[PDB]
Amino acid sequence: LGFLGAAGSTMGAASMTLTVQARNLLSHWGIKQLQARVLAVEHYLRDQQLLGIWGCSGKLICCTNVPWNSSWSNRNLSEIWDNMTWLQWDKEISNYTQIIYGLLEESQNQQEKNEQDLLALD
Amino acid sequence: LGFLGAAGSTMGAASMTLTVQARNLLSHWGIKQLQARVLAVEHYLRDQQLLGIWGCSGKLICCTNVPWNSSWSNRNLSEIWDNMTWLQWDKEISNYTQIIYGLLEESQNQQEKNEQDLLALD
Amino acid sequence: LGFLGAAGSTMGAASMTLTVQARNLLSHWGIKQLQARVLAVEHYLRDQQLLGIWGCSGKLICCTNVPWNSSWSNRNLSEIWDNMTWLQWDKEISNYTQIIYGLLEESQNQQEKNEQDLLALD
Amino acid sequence: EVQLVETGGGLVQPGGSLKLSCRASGYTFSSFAMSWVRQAPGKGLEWVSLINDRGGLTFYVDSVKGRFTISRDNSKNTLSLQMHSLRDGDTAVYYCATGGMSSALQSSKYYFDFWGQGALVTV
Amino acid sequence: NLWVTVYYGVPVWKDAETTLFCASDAHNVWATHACVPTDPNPQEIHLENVTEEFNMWKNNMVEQMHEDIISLWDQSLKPCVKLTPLCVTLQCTNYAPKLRSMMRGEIKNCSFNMTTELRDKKQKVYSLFYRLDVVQINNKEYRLINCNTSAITQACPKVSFEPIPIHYCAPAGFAILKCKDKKFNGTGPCPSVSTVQCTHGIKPVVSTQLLLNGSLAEEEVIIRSENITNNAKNILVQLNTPVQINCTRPSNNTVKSIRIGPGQAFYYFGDVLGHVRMAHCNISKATWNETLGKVVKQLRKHFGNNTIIRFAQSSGGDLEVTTHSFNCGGEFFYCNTSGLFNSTWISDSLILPCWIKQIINMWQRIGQAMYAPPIQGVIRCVSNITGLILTRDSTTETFRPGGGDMRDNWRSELYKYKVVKIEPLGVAPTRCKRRV
Amino acid sequence: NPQEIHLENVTEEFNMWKNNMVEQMHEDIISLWDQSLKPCVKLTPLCV
Amino acid sequence: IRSENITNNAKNILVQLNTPVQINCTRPSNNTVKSIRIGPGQAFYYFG
Ligand SMILES: *[C@@H]1O[C@H](CO)[C@@H](O[C@@H]2O[C@H](CO)[C@@H](O[C@@H]3O[C@H](CO)[C@@H](O)[C@H](O[C@H]4O[C@H](CO)[C@@H](O)[C@H](O)[C@@H]4O[C@H]4O[C@H](CO)[C@@H](O)[C@H](O)[C@@H]4O)[C@@H]3O)[C@H](O)[C@H]2NC(C)=O)[C@H](O)[C@H]1NC(C)=O
Ligand SMILES: *[C@@H]1O[C@H](CO)[C@@H](O[C@@H]2O[C@H](CO)[C@@H](O)[C@H](O)[C@H]2NC(C)=O)[C@H](O)[C@H]1NC(C)=O
Ligand SMILES: *[C@@H]1O[C@H](CO)[C@@H](O[C@@H]2O[C@H](CO)[C@@H](O)[C@H](O)[C@H]2NC(C)=O)[C@H](O)[C@H]1NC(C)=O
Ligand SMILES: *[C@@H]1O[C@H](CO)[C@@H](O[C@@H]2O[C@H](CO)[C@@H](O)[C@H](O)[C@H]2NC(C)=O)[C@H](O)[C@H]1NC(C)=O
Ligand SMILES: *[C@@H]1O[C@H](CO)[C@@H](O[C@@H]2O[C@H](CO)[C@@H](O)[C@H](O)[C@H]2NC(C)=O)[C@H](O)[C@H]1NC(C)=O
Ligand SMILES: *[C@@H]1O[C@H](CO)[C@@H](O[C@@H]2O[C@H](CO)[C@@H](O)[C@H](O)[C@H]2NC(C)=O)[C@H](O)[C@H]1NC(C)=O
Ligand SMILES: *[C@@H]1O[C@H](CO)[C@@H](O[C@@H]2O[C@H](CO)[C@@H](O)[C@H](O)[C@H]2NC(C)=O)[C@H](O)[C@H]1NC(C)=O
Ligand SMILES: *[C@@H]1O[C@H](CO)[C@@H](O[C@@H]2O[C@H](CO)[C@@H](O)[C@H](O)[C@H]2NC(C)=O)[C@H](O)[C@H]1NC(C)=O
Ligand SMILES: *[C@@H]1O[C@H](CO)[C@@H](O[C@@H]2O[C@H](CO)[C@@H](O)[C@H](O)[C@H]2NC(C)=O)[C@H](O)[C@H]1NC(C)=O
Ligand SMILES: *[C@@H]1O[C@H](CO)[C@@H](O[C@@H]2O[C@H](CO)[C@@H](O)[C@H](O)[C@H]2NC(C)=O)[C@H](O)[C@H]1NC(C)=O
Ligand SMILES: *[C@@H]1O[C@H](CO)[C@@H](O)[C@H](O)[C@H]1NC(C)=O
Ligand SMILES: *[C@@H]1O[C@H](CO)[C@@H](O)[C@H](O)[C@H]1NC(C)=O
Ligand SMILES: *[C@@H]1O[C@H](CO)[C@@H](O)[C@H](O)[C@H]1NC(C)=O
Ligand SMILES: *[C@@H]1O[C@H](CO)[C@@H](O)[C@H](O)[C@H]1NC(C)=O
Ligand SMILES: *[C@@H]1O[C@H](CO)[C@@H](O)[C@H](O)[C@H]1NC(C)=O
Ligand SMILES: *[C@@H]1O[C@H](CO)[C@@H](O)[C@H](O)[C@H]1NC(C)=O
Ligand SMILES: *[C@@H]1O[C@H](CO)[C@@H](O)[C@H](O)[C@H]1NC(C)=O
Ligand SMILES: *[C@@H]1O[C@H](CO)[C@@H](O)[C@H](O)[C@H]1NC(C)=O
Ligand SMILES: *[C@@H]1O[C@H](CO)[C@@H](O)[C@H](O)[C@H]1NC(C)=O
Ligand SMILES: *[C@@H]1O[C@H](CO)[C@@H](O)[C@H](O)[C@H]1NC(C)=O
Ligand SMILES: *[C@@H]1O[C@H](CO)[C@@H](O)[C@H](O)[C@H]1NC(C)=O
Ligand SMILES: *[C@@H]1O[C@H](CO)[C@@H](O)[C@H](O)[C@H]1NC(C)=O
Ligand SMILES: *[C@@H]1O[C@H](CO)[C@@H](O)[C@H](O)[C@H]1NC(C)=O
Ligand SMILES: *[C@@H]1O[C@H](CO)[C@@H](O)[C@H](O)[C@H]1NC(C)=O
Ligand SMILES: *[C@@H]1O[C@H](CO)[C@@H](O)[C@H](O)[C@H]1NC(C)=O
Ligand SMILES: *[C@@H]1O[C@H](CO)[C@@H](O)[C@H](O)[C@H]1NC(C)=O
Ligand SMILES: *[C@@H]1O[C@H](CO)[C@@H](O)[C@H](O)[C@H]1NC(C)=O
Ligand SMILES: *[C@@H]1O[C@H](CO)[C@@H](O)[C@H](O)[C@H]1NC(C)=O
Repeated sequence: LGFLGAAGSTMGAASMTLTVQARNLLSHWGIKQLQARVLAVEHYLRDQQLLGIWGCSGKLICCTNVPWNSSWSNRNLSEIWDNMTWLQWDKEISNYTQIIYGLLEESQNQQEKNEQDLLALD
Repeated sequence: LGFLGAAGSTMGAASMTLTVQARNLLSHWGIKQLQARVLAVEHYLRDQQLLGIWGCSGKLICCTNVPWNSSWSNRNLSEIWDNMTWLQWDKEISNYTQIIYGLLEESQNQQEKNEQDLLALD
Repeated sequence: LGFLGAAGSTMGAASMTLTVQARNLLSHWGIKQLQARVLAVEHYLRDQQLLGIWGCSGKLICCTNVPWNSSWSNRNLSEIWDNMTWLQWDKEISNYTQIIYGLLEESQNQQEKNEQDLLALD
Repeated sequence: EVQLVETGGGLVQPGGSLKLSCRASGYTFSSFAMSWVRQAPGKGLEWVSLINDRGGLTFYVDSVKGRFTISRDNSKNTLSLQMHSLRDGDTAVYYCATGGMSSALQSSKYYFDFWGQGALVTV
Repeated sequence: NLWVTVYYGVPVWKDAETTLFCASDAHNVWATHACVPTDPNPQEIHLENVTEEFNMWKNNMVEQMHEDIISLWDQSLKPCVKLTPLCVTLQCTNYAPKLRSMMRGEIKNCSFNMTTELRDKKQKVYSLFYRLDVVQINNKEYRLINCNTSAITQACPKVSFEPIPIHYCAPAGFAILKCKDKKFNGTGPCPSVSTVQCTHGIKPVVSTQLLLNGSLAEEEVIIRSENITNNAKNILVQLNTPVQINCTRPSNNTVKSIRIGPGQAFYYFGDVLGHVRMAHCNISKATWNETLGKVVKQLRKHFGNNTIIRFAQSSGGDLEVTTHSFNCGGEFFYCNTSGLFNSTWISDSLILPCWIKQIINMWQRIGQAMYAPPIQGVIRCVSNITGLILTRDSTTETFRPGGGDMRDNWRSELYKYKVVKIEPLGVAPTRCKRRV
Repeated sequence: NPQEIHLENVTEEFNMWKNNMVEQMHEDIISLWDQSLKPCVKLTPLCV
Repeated sequence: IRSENITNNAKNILVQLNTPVQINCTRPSNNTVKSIRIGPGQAFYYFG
């Protein structure tokens, strides 16, 4: 395949190319070229910070404790993974992204506190 | 609350707003503005590198194996967490920061080596 | 020792100074100085991204499931760790670096998928 | 010449305690893992405890797990064993030995290369 | 049964060409604040068992220093007065016709119809020029020499040219390796290598023929070249002892100032308060002879063991490539070194006459010129000859002074340093496996 | 949008005479002014 | 044939051909060029 080769593939199939996409995020006139590189770095770091905040700091794929709400475009399970591409999915739930992210942050802080308490039990 | 809303709160109470603060670290004339952004990125990375070095790479809160020395401003336990703010605490132990950081780095390298040996036991 | 003090030491001995080296990666005319800092940041991030991709996101030392091939400059085990420096080792296997990296990426994606399946077993 | 020389030992009442030690030379002390092996009077050999070369990892046979401490001082080239809450069943010769686990960079052995002569402990 | 493990923070590096930053200490042409005030603290880590090769002839630090100096110089002149109005037909006679010394005919008394600060007015100006600043057009009519190629910029006559040392420093992720060996000839391994963050301070001294105020060799004269068997390449000779040189312009001059525009004025040589003398440099004769004896002895180590070494004066070209040159006190001197290279070596002061110029064309930059204001009073210079630049043409080989290409003056200080990129990631076999 | 977060129990000292924001504003204004004039006509001929 | 708005006569039309049309242009006059110095390092060129 190669970079974005999986863009037209189903969401399930495309889950096998996450490595490929991840590597291509990093790999006066001149000042505007320099500005663009700096902004690209800041963007990269923001995505990494969210993964860190959500408790998914070193994974391309991870699980969380936030249940999927049926209100968030319930489109079955197999229909999403086998008969839809990621480009379509990103529109199906575009109005829920901020809700989901907020939930992911909250159901991390709750976990860190529980872990901290357990480490204090002699 | 919001960004720095917890600054006047006790250290204990303020531990619940770490997420808020973390997100606001990332979120010729023009060249000095560009320079400032680059330096902010380097600062951010230095803090992340220390967390990585200390074995606390993806957590807002983590525990270590370094004991607290009573010489490091022993101010009880409940007094620190309930009747002090983080701004005050940062002055109470400002002369011990480098000592603590050095200890945190050493009591990581010792742990990585022990883990490495255990993974070689058939 | 200090920065690069271990460069002439054996590979084994030098494994104890990884912390030292890691910290020194971060710690019109003016525009070229700014460019150099930006590029240094991008380089740093590329190394961190690989460690993330390989499943070794927060460690200076980690293990993988890729076996060492004898074709990759088989030089025994104790000879490499006790009678060779890292500078020499980097030449002994310079033509296998890309092969090894590719294997390390593949034998991660396989692991993430297995972990994902296990988390779905009620 | 590699030598492991044990000291300490003696007769102790059940419920008491004692400490053994072993001095060693002829090799870099810090390069080898060490262990204590028990020779009961008529049993010959039982493994008791293993310590790695940096003195950070210890392993015990279950029967002494809550009672014995294995420790090292690499500046003194000394191995030691503290035995608490002694039982009559612990009567044995206790041997200082080099071997067992290794550094993971250096051909792990899983066998003992050198033995001292052992301290005699009676309980 | 071994597994691949990954180590980050591995103490290895690869050669690299990057941008170094300039660090500083201390008006003055080098006080730009682009070069960051620092702590000179020479922290150094010895690499006890590391040997690595160096190649001073391929050192990009030299190329960077060359460009940084030229760029700096040009920026300092940028905002200063352009003496466009001086490139006008000039009428001249000799300053002191009644002189029988070496300076007769050297200083000319010229007049101009000069621009005043108001657009409709002119003024008559009398000023002194050196012979080397003017040519005849054909009292006689003259033009300034810059009129063939460029406007002359007034050299910001508040700003000193004292060569304040600077340090080059590696950015994070990079390191500078210092050779630290002895008798290092510029290429090959340096078993004494150590790591530093910054170089020693290097004074940006600009000169021809001889190298001034640089570093001395630790033990013996060291002769370095890119290709010693190629007569098309020059030779850098580093002395292990200084030769003291005393230069002067023993003429008490007075400087005048004329407004030539709305906020512009130029400075010029007004008069001489006494009697005219030629500028010159004093070298101890015996010291120079010992110095050459050391150089010859060392040339013989690899070239001419049993042959003849002959020193000779430069072959020809304009002064910038035939004479010794330096700036001192802010003045520009050109000295005849033929008295230093007049001997054949076969298996009590010395005096060099000097000329000065007001119109200067540095670094062979054609299309630019600088006007050095004259300096009031008398100039006395004391300096250390620390090296030579020589070129060479049976049984006899002839050596002549070289110069012109300023990069040679920086290789002599930067030959000790190499820049490498830290590449702190690698793999090796171990016996450890993931639990997975 | 003047988003503002009140710090309910925080007291901190200020010193307006050592405020580098003032120094920056001073330089930004002068620099701006000078850049705006930069491309405009030079009345050299009027100094007659 | 491409346009932003084909029904709007205020917009133009870009026509991309599927075959080149060869065009041969020339200035069939053998000219000689002269050069005059007009300043300290400046010269201009002109049709001689
Ligand atoms: C090799 O190294 C040696 C050793 O450092 C260098 O020799 C030194 O060179 C400096 C500069 O030429 C010289 O310092 C001058 O000494 C004079 C002695 O009286 C001083 O009078 C002079 O001060 C004037 O210039 C300063 C420049 O910033 C002014 O700040 C100062 O106020 C003085 O300026 C007044 O006078 C001038 C005169 O016309 C006038 O124009 C000004 O407006 C003002 O009125 C310097 O201090 C050292 O003394 C030299 N050292 C020795 C031992 O002689 C040598 O030059 C180096 N080699 C090379 C090639 O550079
Ligand atoms: C799924 O999303 C819906 C829509 O926001 C949530 O329903 C709301 O829950 C709040 C909780 O107090 C109620 O006040 C709203 O009135 C509810 N909205 C509707 C339309 O009923 C629902 O709770 C979410 N479910 C999960 C599992 O998160
Ligand atoms: C707490 O800090 C104190 C002060 O540094 C430590 O005490 C020092 O320990 C060193 C160890 O050799 C002694 O040499 C010093 O003389 C001690 N200082 C004093 C004032 O006694 C103390 O060990 C630290 N405790 C812990 C648990 O780290
Ligand atoms: C070690 O590297 C060698 C060399 O690439 C591998 O051998 C090749 O394996 C492929 C697999 O199909 C064969 O097609 C090649 O012909 C083999 N090359 C040779 C020279 O035989 C070997 O398999 C690798 N071993 C491990 C454990 O990865
Ligand atoms: C110095 O450069 C010369 C280049 O002229 C190299 O050797 C030359 O090789 C050509 C090949 O035909 C010969 O004709 C020349 O006569 C050679 N010249 C000399 C001076 O030998 C020479 O090897 C280089 N020297 C070093 C030390 O690298
Ligand atoms: C350059 O020549 C001029 C012209 O002779 C000198 O100026 C004259 O100096 C005498 C001295 O008494 C005056 O009487 C004349 O009136 C001056 N002439 C003019 C036109 O002013 C001038 O001094 C010479 N320059 C120098 C530096 O000596
Ligand atoms: C350069 O000038 C210096 C003076 O600034 C000369 O130094 C003096 O040399 C005499 C020779 O006997 C000594 O007695 C003096 O004590 C020296 N003075 C100082 C201050 O050291 C120096 O010799 C001159 N150099 C040359 C080449 O003539
Ligand atoms: C340095 O001074 C010497 C000595 O006067 C100059 O060499 C002389 O140049 C004249 C010019 O016609 C010759 O006739 C002499 O025979 C030369 N003398 C010798 C010994 O060769 C020399 O050219 C001067 N150097 C410079 C760069 O001007
Ligand atoms: C092209 O632009 C014209 C704008 O003039 C769009 O249609 C116009 O809509 C106004 C509405 O009152 C009518 O009065 C005009 O007569 C319309 N003009 C035309 C040319 O129809 C028109 O729809 C745009 N066309 C396209 C293809 O987008
Ligand atoms: C432009 O007109 C001038 C003026 O007549 C031409 O120059 C003359 O050319 C004739 C040719 O024999 C000369 O004899 C004259 O002396 C020239 N006049 C001057 C003032 O020099 C000129 O050649 C014309 N330009 C071109 C390109 O033909
Ligand atoms: C494109 O659609 C066809 C329809 O059958 C399917 O076979 C093919 O695999 C699809 N391609 C990708 C990249 O999914
Ligand atoms: C929706 O989920 C149900 C669950 O069994 C499944 O039977 C049905 O076919 C799914 N619909 C689609 C479109 O896949
Ligand atoms: C988001 O809200 C807009 C508002 O009209 C709506 O049209 C759009 O379909 C919504 N998207 C989703 C994913 O529901
Ligand atoms: C400020 O102090 C008062 C004193 O009672 C306390 O009640 C209040 O919660 C404090 N506010 C914060 C933000 O801690
Ligand atoms: C200090 O710690 C002791 C431990 O019990 C506690 O009783 C005491 O009240 C604490 N002091 C303060 C000021 O909280
Ligand atoms: C740090 O040292 C200074 C030295 O006087 C002292 O005043 C200050 O209180 C110290 N800070 C702490 C936290 O002890
Ligand atoms: C350098 O080699 C000698 C040879 O015995 C060795 O003892 C020394 O430790 C080595 N140094 C380093 C830094 O390894
Ligand atoms: C190579 O490995 C074997 C395995 O036992 C070992 O005996 C031999 O000495 C090793 N060779 C070297 C050079 O260390
Ligand atoms: C890499 O390939 C080149 C090709 O000639 C070879 O010379 C070099 O030794 C190889 N390096 C290794 C580590 O085998
Ligand atoms: C100034 O211009 C006048 C005009 O006739 C001329 O005679 C005079 O010689 C000029 N003077 C100088 C110094 O050029
Ligand atoms: C211009 O260059 C020629 C080349 O010899 C020289 O003779 C002439 O005097 C130069 N003119 C000036 C102003 O120096
Ligand atoms: C410098 O020393 C090396 C050592 O082999 C030698 O090859 C080289 O030619 C020497 N350079 C000169 C200029 O003699
Ligand atoms: C310089 O050295 C040569 C070597 O033979 C000697 O003949 C000559 O007289 C020396 N000159 C001086 C000034 O000592
Ligand atoms: C070079 O000259 C020295 C002078 O003592 C001599 O010892 C050496 O043997 C000479 N070398 C050759 C090759 O003649
Ligand atoms: C070299 O010295 C001799 C001695 O008389 C002198 O005649 C000759 O001109 C000198 N050459 C130079 C270049 O000074
Ligand atoms: C130059 O002449 C002036 C006249 O007063 C005198 O004061 C000054 O000291 C003289 N300077 C020198 C260096 O002789
Ligand atoms: C010349 O070298 C001597 C040797 O110590 C030194 O003291 C003196 O300052 C040097 N002069 C210059 C200008 O560097
Ligand atoms: C281009 O094709 C689209 C397809 O619907 C059509 O709507 C559009 O008007 C066309 N553009 C032109 C300039 O005809």
